[PDB]
Order: sequence, then C-alpha cells, then structure tokens
Amino acid sequence: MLTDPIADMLTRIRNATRVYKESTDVPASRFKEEILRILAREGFIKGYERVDVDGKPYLRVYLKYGPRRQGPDPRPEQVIHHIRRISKPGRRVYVGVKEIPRVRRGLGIAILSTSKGVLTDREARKLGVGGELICEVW
Amino acid sequence: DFEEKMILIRRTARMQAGGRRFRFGALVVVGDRQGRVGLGFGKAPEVPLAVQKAGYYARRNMVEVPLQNGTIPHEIEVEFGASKIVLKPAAPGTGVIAGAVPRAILELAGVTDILTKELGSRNPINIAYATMEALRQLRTKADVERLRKG
Amino acid sequence: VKELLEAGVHFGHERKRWNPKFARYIYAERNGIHIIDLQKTMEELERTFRFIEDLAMRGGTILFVGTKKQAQDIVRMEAERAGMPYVNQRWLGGMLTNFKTISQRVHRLEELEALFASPEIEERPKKEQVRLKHELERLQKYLSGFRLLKRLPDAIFVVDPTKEAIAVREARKLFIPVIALADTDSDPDLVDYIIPGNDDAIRSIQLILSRAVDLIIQARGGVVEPSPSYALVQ
Amino acid sequence: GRYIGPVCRLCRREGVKLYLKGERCYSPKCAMERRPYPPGQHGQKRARRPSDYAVRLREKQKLRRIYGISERQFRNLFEEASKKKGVTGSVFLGLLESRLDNVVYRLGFAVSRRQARQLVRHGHITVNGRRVDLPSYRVRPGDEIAVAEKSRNLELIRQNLEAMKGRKVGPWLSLDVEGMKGKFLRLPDREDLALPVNEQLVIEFYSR
RNA sequence: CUGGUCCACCCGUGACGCUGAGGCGCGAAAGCGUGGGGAGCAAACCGGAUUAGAUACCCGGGUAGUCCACGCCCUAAACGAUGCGCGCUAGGUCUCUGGGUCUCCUGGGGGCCGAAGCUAACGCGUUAAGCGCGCCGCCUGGGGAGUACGGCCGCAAGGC
RNA sequence: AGCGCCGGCCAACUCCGUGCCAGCAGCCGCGGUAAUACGGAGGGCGCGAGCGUUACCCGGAUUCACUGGGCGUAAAGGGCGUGUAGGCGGCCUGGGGCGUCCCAUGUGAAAGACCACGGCUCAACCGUGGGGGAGCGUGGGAUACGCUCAGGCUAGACGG
Ligand SMILES: [K+]
Ligand SMILES: [K+]
Ligand SMILES: [K+]
Ligand SMILES: [K+]
Ligand SMILES: [Mg+2]
Ligand SMILES: [Mg+2]
Ligand SMILES: [Mg+2]
Ligand SMILES: [Mg+2]
Ligand SMILES: [Mg+2]
Ligand SMILES: [Mg+2]
Ligand SMILES: [Mg+2]
Ligand SMILES: [Mg+2]
Ligand SMILES: [Mg+2]
Ligand SMILES: [Mg+2]
Ligand SMILES: [Mg+2]
Ligand SMILES: [Mg+2]
Ligand SMILES: [Mg+2]
Ligand SMILES: [Mg+2]
Ligand SMILES: [Mg+2]
Ligand SMILES: [Mg+2]
Ligand SMILES: [Mg+2]
Ligand SMILES: [Mg+2]
Ligand SMILES: [Mg+2]
Ligand SMILES: [Mg+2]
Ligand SMILES: [Mg+2]
Ligand SMILES: [Mg+2]
Ligand SMILES: [Mg+2]
Ligand SMILES: [Mg+2]
Ligand SMILES: [Mg+2]
Ligand SMILES: [Mg+2]
Ligand SMILES: [Mg+2]
Ligand SMILES: [Mg+2]
Ligand SMILES: [Mg+2]
Ligand SMILES: [Mg+2]
Ligand SMILES: [Mg+2]
Ligand SMILES: [Mg+2]
Ligand SMILES: [Mg+2]
Ligand SMILES: [Mg+2]
Ligand SMILES: [Mg+2]
Ligand SMILES: [Mg+2]
Ligand SMILES: [Mg+2]
Ligand SMILES: [Mg+2]
Ligand SMILES: [Mg+2]
Ligand SMILES: [Mg+2]
Ligand SMILES: [Mg+2]
Ligand SMILES: [Mg+2]
Ligand SMILES: [Mg+2]
Ligand SMILES: [Mg+2]
Ligand SMILES: [Mg+2]
Ligand SMILES: [Mg+2]
Ligand SMILES: [Mg+2]
Ligand SMILES: [Mg+2]
Ligand SMILES: [Mg+2]
Ligand SMILES: [Mg+2]
Ligand SMILES: [Mg+2]
Ligand SMILES: [Mg+2]
Ligand SMILES: [Mg+2]
Ligand SMILES: [Mg+2]
Ligand SMILES: [Mg+2]
Ligand SMILES: [Mg+2]
Ligand SMILES: [Mg+2]
Ligand SMILES: [Mg+2]
Ligand SMILES: [Mg+2]
Ligand SMILES: [Mg+2]
Ligand SMILES: [Mg+2]
Ligand SMILES: [Zn+2]
Repeated sequence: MLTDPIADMLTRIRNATRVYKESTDVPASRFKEEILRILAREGFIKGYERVDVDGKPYLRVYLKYGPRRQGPDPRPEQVIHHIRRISKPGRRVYVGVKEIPRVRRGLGIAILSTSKGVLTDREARKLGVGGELICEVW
Repeated sequence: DFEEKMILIRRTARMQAGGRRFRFGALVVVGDRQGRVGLGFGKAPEVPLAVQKAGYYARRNMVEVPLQNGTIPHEIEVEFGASKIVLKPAAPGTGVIAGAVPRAILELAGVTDILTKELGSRNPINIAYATMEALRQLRTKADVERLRKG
Repeated sequence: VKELLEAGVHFGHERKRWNPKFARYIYAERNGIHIIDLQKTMEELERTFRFIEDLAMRGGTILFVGTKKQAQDIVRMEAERAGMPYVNQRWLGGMLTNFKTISQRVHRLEELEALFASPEIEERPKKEQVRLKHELERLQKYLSGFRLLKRLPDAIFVVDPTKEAIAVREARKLFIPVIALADTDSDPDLVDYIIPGNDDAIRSIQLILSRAVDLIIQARGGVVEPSPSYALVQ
Repeated sequence: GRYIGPVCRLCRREGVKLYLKGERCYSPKCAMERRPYPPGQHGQKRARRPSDYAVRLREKQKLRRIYGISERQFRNLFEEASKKKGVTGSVFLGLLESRLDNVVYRLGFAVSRRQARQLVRHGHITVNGRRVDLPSYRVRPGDEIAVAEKSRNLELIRQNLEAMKGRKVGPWLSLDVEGMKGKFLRLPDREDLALPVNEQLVIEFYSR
C-alpha cells in the first residue's frame, strides 16, 4: 500500500521529468490537487487535468522543460530541478510563520499546509501563518 | 586579461622493467575576476609542460559565474565522486571563507564574499570539479523567470 | 526543390530492434519492420532544408559523411556537385576534433603530388619510388574529399548517424550542427536537423542527398541539370 | 615594550619600505634604497614560491609592523573590528588610524610613529585640552590634538611643526600649525589611505 | 494425506493493510543419547611406499560415522556475502509456466545485454546496487577476542 | 629581555661536531661520515614580561550523522519463517479540535551576554538605559495536514 501518497506524487513527477515525459499520471486526491494548483501557478508544470484511467480518477500532470541545448547532450534544462519531501509519516515537520524556510533565496519555493489552506512560503508569510512543511521545490 | 593559479602539481609513477617511470599532473585555474573561470588538468613528462598543458586545457573549459556583487545568487551543494562542496551566499565584508582549492576557483571567478565547506572526500581534483560544477549550476532570478515563464 | 508522396522509396525501414527514442517518427508496425510516418519526414525536410539554404547562401561549408557501402558513392558524387568536402572511405578518428593534425596529412598529400611531377620523380632509389607512391596511394584513398576543408565545417551531413556515430560525436562536441538522414535505429536527439527515413537503400540515399545538393547549388546560385548519379541506382 | 630594535631590516623582510625612521627612510638611506632584499646571511638567494600561508602572514606583518603595534594589541583590534558593523577590513584600518600615537604622527608633531609614541608617553601631547600619555588612546572624531602648552617651546617641537608650515595633510585631519593643534575630523576611509597592504589577506590570516 | 502458488471471470467482504523488539516454530554437515541396521565409503587407527624427515599428500586394511526410529544439539562461505512491503522509471534477447483473437497480445517465474540514473571502482540496471515512503536488524580503525567475566540454554561438545 | 621554534604539515638555512652512537620525535619519521631533522655556532622566523611544557574541555571530527553517515566486495542484513507489543496507514464527507498554526496576556530575579551612551587620562574594570526570543500558564481564534468519533467508497488486502 502507498505509505506517503504525496511523496509518491512528488516522485512520479521527479521520475517522469528525468526521462522527459509528455504528461504523467498520479492517482487523484483533493490534497494532491491542491499541491498541483501551486506547482501550476508557480510555473513548474505546464498544468494538470483530472482524468479517469481505468475507471479510477487520476491527475494528468503536464510536465514542462527548457529548450534543447548545444554541444554533446542536447537534453534541455529541467524546470523542476529539485522537488523533495520534507514532512513525512513518522516524522512530521511543522513550522511557525517565524520559522518558514527561504528556498534558494526565493528562487525556489516551499509548500506548507496551513489551517488557511495549502500555500507557498510567501503566501504563508503573507497571511502570517505556519503549518506542516510539505516539501520544497526549485 | 586572464589570471592563472596553480591548484596542485603531483608526480605520479608507473612501472616498467628497470624501474618506475614518472609523469606530472597539474591543476590550473584561469579567471578574469569578472565572472569567468576555467579548470584545466594537464599531465606531462615534465612539470612545466604539465602546467602549460593544464593552463591550455583550462581556457578551453570556462564557466560564466552569475556574480551578484561579489557573491553567489543562491546556495548549492554538489557532489562530484565522493567529494561534496557547499557554497553559501555571503554579505560584503565576509570575504572568501574556503579551502585552498575552492578559494582559487572562486577568487578568479571574481567572487569576493562567500561561505564554503568541503565535505566527504577532500580529494583536490575532485573537490575542484565539484566546485566548477556548482558554479556551473548557479541560476538567476532572470533565469528562473525565463524558465518558469513559458 | 521539393517532393511529397515519396512512398516510392523511403518510409518503413529496419527490423524490429529499433531505438525507443525514434518512436516519435514511427507510423506503424508492418511485417516485422517499422514504417516511418512520412508527414513528419516532410516536416523535418522543410525545417532542415531551410537550414541548408541558410548555410548555402552564406558560403558555409557542409561536410558529407557516408561510409555505409549502400551509399559510399552517392555521397562522393553529390558532394562533388558542390565545393562540399566528403568522407566515404573511413571516418578517421579526430578529423574534426583533431582537425589541425589530421590536416597535416592533407598537406603531405598535395605536397607528394608535387614531387611526383617534378625532376625529383625518377630521382633517388626507387625504394622511395615505392614507399612514396604508396604513401600517396593511401592518402588519396581517404583524404580525397576531405582536402576541400580549410577549416572546420559549418554543418555535417551524415547518412546513418548510428553508423557514423564517431563523426556526429565530434560535431556535437565542437557545436558543429548535425544534419542527418537517420532512421528507426538512430537516436533522434543527437541530430539537430533530422530527415527520418531509410538510411539504407540507394533509391533513398540518392533521392534525398540529390534534392539536397540541388537546393545547395540553387540556393548558393548556379542552376544545374539533374543529378549525374542516378545511374548508380543500379 | 613595542619591538625596540633594528627597523630598516623589517622593511627589508617585507620587500617594501616601511617608514619606521621617518626622514632617513626618505633620504637615500632607508636601506630599501640600494639593498631591498631581505635580512640575514641568505638575503640575496632566490625566494622559493611562498605558501598561501606565508603570503597571508608577511602581509599582516607589514600592516602591523607599520603602526608598530604588538600582536596582542593588534589582534584585539581586529577582533573588535570583526564584531563592529560594516566591512571589517576598512573598519579595522579606521581603528588603527585612531590610535593617538598615530594621529600625532599623521599630524606631523613627530616624524615617525616610534617618536610620535614617546611624545605621548611624556605628556607632550594634549587631547581636548587635558594631557594624555596613552599612545593607544583612541582619538574620536571632533577631538583637538594639541601640543603640551608647556612643550610648544621644546626644541624638537619647533623643527617638526616648522617643516609642517605649508604642507597639506590628511583629508580627514586638519592642522592649525599655529596653536600647534590638530583636529581629527573623520575616521579615514580605505580611499583616504594609501597603505601598501591588502587588508583582505590580513582578514584571511585570522580566518584560518 | 497435505502446504504454497499462478491464470481466467471481475462474482462476494469493504482499508479487514505493511512491518515486526520480545515469543514460538523451522533450520545443511558434523556431533550427542537409547535402540536398530551396516552393502559401499571412511575421521581415528594398523600397515606399505615417498621423503632430508615425512605424525601428509599415493597404496592396502579399517572403527566411530554415514542409513532408520525417537529425543537433543542450533552452527556455516545458513551467500545474491544484497532484510520485508509498495509505487515510480527505455528497450533488446533467451527460457519455464498460464490465459488469449495464438506473426504476436497479456500475466507469473528463471537468465543474459543494456535507457535514464547510481557506484571508489568492479559493477548494478522493472529479478536495482535507480527514484521514493513505511517498519525491523546491524556498523562506528586493527590487534587483544568471538576471548575473559556474568546470565541464559545444552547430557556433552558447546551455543547465544 | 627573555623563551620557543627553522625536514613536511608550519613562518624561518648555513658551517662544524657526531657516525644506528650520542640523541630527536605531535603524526609522517631523522642518526650506520660529507644530517637544512641529533649537539654547538652564525644567521633567521614567531611572540615578548613573557615564552614553552604537561593535563583537561569544545573544535576541526557530517569520526554516533536531528541539522548531517552508512551496511554486494571496505565495518555492517538477523540462517528462514510465524507473528505479540509498538511504529506506519487508500479515496470521499461530516462532528470534535489532541498534535499543528495565529493573536493577546502573565510569567521569564538580579548579574552575565548583545546594543547605545557614560566614569576612572585609555583599557581591563564599572554604571545607566535599551532589546530579549524560547519554555511554560491563561484567554480567544483557524481546521489544510496528523489524531479521534460517524457515515460512505472500491483502486490495497482478503474471499468465491
Ligand atoms: K552525483
Ligand atoms: K560465560
Ligand atoms: K551473517
Ligand atoms: K472536520
Ligand atoms: Mg519523494
Ligand atoms: Mg528532487
Ligand atoms: Mg528537517
Ligand atoms: Mg613534485
Ligand atoms: Mg549563467
Ligand atoms: Mg556518496
Ligand atoms: Mg574521510
Ligand atoms: Mg563516423
Ligand atoms: Mg540503418
Ligand atoms: Mg565587521
Ligand atoms: Mg465485484
Ligand atoms: Mg456495498
Ligand atoms: Mg510478519
Ligand atoms: Mg499490528
Ligand atoms: Mg540441524
Ligand atoms: Mg546427520
Ligand atoms: Mg547415533
Ligand atoms: Mg576402504
Ligand atoms: Mg623432501
Ligand atoms: Mg618412513
Ligand atoms: Mg586409505
Ligand atoms: Mg539454515
Ligand atoms: Mg551461494
Ligand atoms: Mg527484517
Ligand atoms: Mg527479460
Ligand atoms: Mg530479465
Ligand atoms: Mg577503480
Ligand atoms: Mg546490466
Ligand atoms: Mg524497487
Ligand atoms: Mg549498494
Ligand atoms: Mg552484532
Ligand atoms: Mg584500540
Ligand atoms: Mg580494539
Ligand atoms: Mg572478535
Ligand atoms: Mg563459536
Ligand atoms: Mg550444566
Ligand atoms: Mg566452537
Ligand atoms: Mg617553510
Ligand atoms: Mg629540538
Ligand atoms: Mg656532517
Ligand atoms: Mg641544521
Ligand atoms: Mg625540525
Ligand atoms: Mg641541526
Ligand atoms: Mg603585558
Ligand atoms: Mg576533539
Ligand atoms: Mg560531531
Ligand atoms: Mg571516533
Ligand atoms: Mg541522519
Ligand atoms: Mg561512514
Ligand atoms: Mg574480506
Ligand atoms: Mg563487509
Ligand atoms: Mg565483510
Ligand atoms: Mg540474508
Ligand atoms: Mg535458514
Ligand atoms: Mg489516512
Ligand atoms: Mg512569552
Ligand atoms: Mg526577559
Ligand atoms: Mg535576567
Ligand atoms: Mg571613556
Ligand atoms: Mg543592564
Ligand atoms: Mg470508515
Ligand atoms: Zn626604513
């Protein structure tokens, strides 16, 4: 059974972009969808869309990359260079608004889950609230 | 124009009937102190030829460092082999806090304030490459913008 | 220059042992062979030929590379139909990458051709009239298409990139564009301006390189008659 | 007891002339003039390529041997500097230039720093009106550094303060050659100084 | 007589799941106890050779043992020297075993070679040594030492 | 005006003496005749009323790794199961707010530490003022995630 669906999602995305997939599916769940809204809005992913693979509900995640590069190895740059889980079952991580991390000096992001909904480190700071430090992306 | 700093020169040895037959390896950094460095590792029968070959290889291997007022735009950790290197941005007046290897590279890239740390295997050659690669992976808001803009 | 319904030759090539990457350019599976989607063949043609005119009408040298005996001639011909250098014998390791050095051979070539036309021909022991003649012999075997290169090319025209991988690799490294008529077994990504379709079968190599060299003549300005190498398709 | 020994020898070890004597280190005799190679029986031999360490040391040795301050004294300042706000490098220099004995010299009341020091140890100096004999006393901006009311008549005071008549001086200072008084206007900036020393290396020597 | 397991249908229940300190059971060979059995082989041992000398290797004999029943012992290069579960990440080729419309498609196993990637290197590479989450076990320079002491277990050897 | 250094790490070299001796040595290592390493001398480097030595604590040591490590061949996967406690737990909705987060508030002795001004000619030392999170107590608030109680669901598991 899946132990960390969020980590599973973070990974499907990580795994798919390394082989440069078009899209990539992940079993749908509200919370996951919330993470995606952010990834989308932040521009790490072309976007996402609900779908029904084999009757059950999934989430086509449309990955996005850079342009072809020169020299040997034309493989484009990743838009999602890093995407790692922070909080996890058996070691949840929480933070006060005063203790929210600044991922790659703002060039990156951190997705927290607060009592005011899922928000990036900036959004969170704005509504001055902390929560579970879901993961970071950059 | 370009400045060169010799990172290290070693005298390797090989076996043959009769005895050992030597060679020399040399690590050289080349920078304009304007955000451009290059690493070259040249090996030859003689130390000079080695150094020269190294310098020559270095200029052929350059990196455009996104200097933002003597410092790096953001922190990064790069592992090259068993060597890991930690680069952290620093305010002016801080200086270049680094081992001799990363320093030489950083200084010629025109970095003036940076926090640094050598982890894992501290093999000069490998720490050097981890560094160049760290620098090479540095990105700018401008860059992230073009990237996530799409 | 142009052509549409070219099912009279290309498409479908290579058994079933492909390269997953070239799958974007595959149409369907037939009789154990992969049938290439020509629509895309065309699309790439345009995109590529466009790059051809570019280099053409600027004075840009295109180096042709084809050792695959199924076109080792078609190359050395259409290539001569332009000041374009060619390599059809054996791609020598480092022609581009070590160009400076491999050219020293070119110098020794033409230089030897001098000696073999001067009063010093029948001079000195014929023991040298043998060694030196043979030297010229080999030089003329390989470098007789490479001699037209004073500097690195501005593009590389490879027939089968998988086969001419060593060439492509040297290009790639020197940021020299890679033009290639690759197919089913080849790795797309390694080729900049692709032309997906039979990398094997004279009727295909000739057609492509043909119209390609036409567009090179035309684009650079010269107007020439049909290809003097259609007899080779025998 | 600050050093107290042959000085136009240290200039030699540093390969750069240091003003530890004053007016002789000006008239073809600072030794650095016709004999600028280091001291000792091995002075004229080829110098092996210096270790990173060597460089960062000799450098600090220059910067310190200039103001003639002891390592303990010197180090305390650098630390105080590190702590304070702003570029430690420059600040460190500002603090060094604030030492009474030094300002006294920078005002020309004395030729060298060693002499400037002694003029302070013998109360021949006066800050804001009161006497002060602490060469390490820190002159703050706005302080008037005059000559002992009863020492203005002193022979030595005459010469130096005389040769000071008509002779521009430090843009952060101001000499009223008349009442034999000066005025520490502002903490000098690295710009204001022209010291033969890359403070960067000094900061690095302690970084170790 | 009996355990596991794979496939097809998508019929029933509705997380009923994963892991697992202790515990319990299983656990090659040798070995131990009682009683059987004993052809061949063979520690020990008795001889013959070889050799500088052979307490050996080669040769001729040969007891325990090897085999059975019941009980005990509980170790190993007990090895893929890789803990168990789950999801994700090109393919090619051989093979065992199902179902299908049977060139082939689709499952479950066994092998090679290899994308990406990982690795000190050798190598690994949808049987991972990749990318991730869960839980257990274990490591922390060599020698002393798997020894001494204590506890527990065992008839003992000895084991932990 | 002393004391310690000058093979490398580690700033600083040359002669004589001595010939695996006498001795040095923090680690790596020096000495069996031409020793920059022993003893002396001349030089030199580093500090300076101090300089060395020994002992002890933290550091470097991501060398017990929470931040921040590992276990195929380098210590290092338990011989294999079964399963107790425990740790961990698919998708949807609702109640409660334990964890978590947010305001406010009470605590938080002085001293010390940090900052700013001050007093002894400076400083050490000292005084005055300023800031003070955290940790707990209290009151109110939020409910995404984790927990818990209700109901529901078939994609995990298990049945036919
Ligand atoms: K890596
Ligand atoms: K015992
Ligand atoms: K074991
Ligand atoms: K609720
Ligand atoms: Mg993950
Ligand atoms: Mg990542
Ligand atoms: Mg953490
Ligand atoms: Mg050497
Ligand atoms: Mg850049
Ligand atoms: Mg590693
Ligand atoms: Mg190590
Ligand atoms: Mg080739
Ligand atoms: Mg082919
Ligand atoms: Mg400072
Ligand atoms: Mg059903
Ligand atoms: Mg039901
Ligand atoms: Mg179990
Ligand atoms: Mg349980
Ligand atoms: Mg047993
Ligand atoms: Mg047995
Ligand atoms: Mg028995
Ligand atoms: Mg027998
Ligand atoms: Mg013998
Ligand atoms: Mg005998
Ligand atoms: Mg026998
Ligand atoms: Mg076993
Ligand atoms: Mg085995
Ligand atoms: Mg286990
Ligand atoms: Mg297979
Ligand atoms: Mg297989
Ligand atoms: Mg290796
Ligand atoms: Mg393999
Ligand atoms: Mg796996
Ligand atoms: Mg491994
Ligand atoms: Mg153990
Ligand atoms: Mg020990
Ligand atoms: Mg031990
Ligand atoms: Mg042991
Ligand atoms: Mg034992
Ligand atoms: Mg007993
Ligand atoms: Mg035993
Ligand atoms: Mg030295
Ligand atoms: Mg000694
Ligand atoms: Mg001697
Ligand atoms: Mg000596
Ligand atoms: Mg020594
Ligand atoms: Mg000596
Ligand atoms: Mg004192
Ligand atoms: Mg310690
Ligand atoms: Mg530690
Ligand atoms: Mg330790
Ligand atoms: Mg850890
Ligand atoms: Mg370790
Ligand atoms: Mg071993
Ligand atoms: Mg091991
Ligand atoms: Mg082992
Ligand atoms: Mg095992
Ligand atoms: Mg077992
Ligand atoms: Mg749950
Ligand atoms: Mg409070
Ligand atoms: Mg308080
Ligand atoms: Mg208090
Ligand atoms: Mg005061
Ligand atoms: Mg106070
Ligand atoms: Mg329920
Ligand atoms: Zn002088």
